[PDB]
Amino acid sequence: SRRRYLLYDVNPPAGFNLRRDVYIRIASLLKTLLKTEEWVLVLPPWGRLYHWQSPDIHQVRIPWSEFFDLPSLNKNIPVIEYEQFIAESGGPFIDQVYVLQSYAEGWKEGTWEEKVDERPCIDQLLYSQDKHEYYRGWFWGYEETRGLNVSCLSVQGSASIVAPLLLRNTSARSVMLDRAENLLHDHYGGKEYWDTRRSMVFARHLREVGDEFRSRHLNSTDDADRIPFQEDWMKMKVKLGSALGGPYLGVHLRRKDFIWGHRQDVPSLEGAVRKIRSLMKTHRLDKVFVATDAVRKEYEELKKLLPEMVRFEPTWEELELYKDGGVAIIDQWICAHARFFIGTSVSTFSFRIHEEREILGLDPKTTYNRFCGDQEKACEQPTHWKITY
Ligand SMILES: C[C@@H]1O[C@H](OP(=O)(O)OP(=O)(O)OC[C@H]2O[C@@H](n3cnc4c(=O)[nH]c(N)nc43)[C@H](O)[C@@H]2O)[C@@H](O)[C@H](O)[C@@H]1O
Ligand SMILES: *[C@@H]1O[C@H](CO)[C@@H](O)[C@H](O)[C@H]1NC(C)=O
Ligand SMILES: [Cl-]
Repeated sequence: SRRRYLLYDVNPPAGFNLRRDVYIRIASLLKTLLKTEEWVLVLPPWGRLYHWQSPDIHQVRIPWSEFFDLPSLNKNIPVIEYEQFIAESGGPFIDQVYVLQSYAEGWKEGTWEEKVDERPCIDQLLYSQDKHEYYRGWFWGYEETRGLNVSCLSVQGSASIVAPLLLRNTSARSVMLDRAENLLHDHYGGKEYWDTRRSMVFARHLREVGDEFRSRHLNSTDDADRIPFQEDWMKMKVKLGSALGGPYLGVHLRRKDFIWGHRQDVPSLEGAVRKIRSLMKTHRLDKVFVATDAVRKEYEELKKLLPEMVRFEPTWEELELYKDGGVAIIDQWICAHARFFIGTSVSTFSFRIHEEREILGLDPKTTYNRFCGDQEKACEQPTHWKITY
């Protein structure tokens, strides 16, 4: 009716945890759009073109309902699930699809300017026309989706750089931004940002599972970890470093990249196990929870070196249920609540955890921490980004 719809997709290789960063980026834009007209973000169904990236078992068209808490998300910006977008608008039709791309001419130095232009497609377009002239595409796996018009947009700055073009230069009821990761954060550590990031609260069902785990195998519960909780994410502001954590060390070992001949910033199993023990003994920690994507061969090895290790291993049913990002989220949630945490270099999984601990109020010194390559000389820890309420 009175309102315009915003949709987006990201490059196919993008991970679950990155797609989450991009959502914040789009939020940033929408907010800016809402200052002028009536808009609503349409949540892109989870599940991915390269379906062999995820084990799952071929899981697709998953609604955000399964991962986050929608009412929570909505307190930040007006947001709706895709299946409902089809409900509201007549069919699964999109008026305009813009594919985002860099600038053909690239840039010399000095040439940095925020800007966006209609441009010829740098890369071969993936949308094909049907016998009816509609544009068929991947469309988050929704096979019947048809788009009305497709163009490319060269683009440079933050996400909101796009807003005017959408407001003035187009009439479309619904607009989709493909290759959205091309867009940058408006102002990253910003207060606008943190609003969005805090808005994404895990699906209740998921946290309950992690809380189950913490209570059972970790001797950890919210009260004993000195972390008061509040359902309304807005009503929860926390003096920094008040939250204690569970009597356990949280660790996230990101290993499936390693088939790379060499990477300076990831540790050997022995080398990492040494850090673990050093940490356990230092902070007087009893148990250690591990979130890891490791191969069975490597996990068996870890379990040898670290019998005291605890891991969350989902049953088939459990995974078919919570999907990949569901288990992913559980794994994160648990790490977030550990008294002290160490993650893997430049792993956007670990990044999300940093963000969670920073929301719970855990002292930063126990948050931003990373395993070092056995021989890597300059080993720079992750940057502390403080919440702004
Ligand atoms: C190298 C590139 O890195 C890019 O992200 P990259 O920084 O790895 O960082 P992540 O986004 O963590 O990539 C690992 C992905 O696999 C799953 N994953 C990784 N670690 C864990 C874990 O400990 N537990 C669970 N449940 N799941 C895990 C999760 O879905 C996560 O998004 C990727 O998007 C590209 O596909 C590519 O792989
Ligand atoms: C959009 O409209 C404005 C104002 O009418 C015009 O000046 C500008 O050239 C248009 N921009 C694009 C990218 O078409
Ligand atoms: Cl995904």
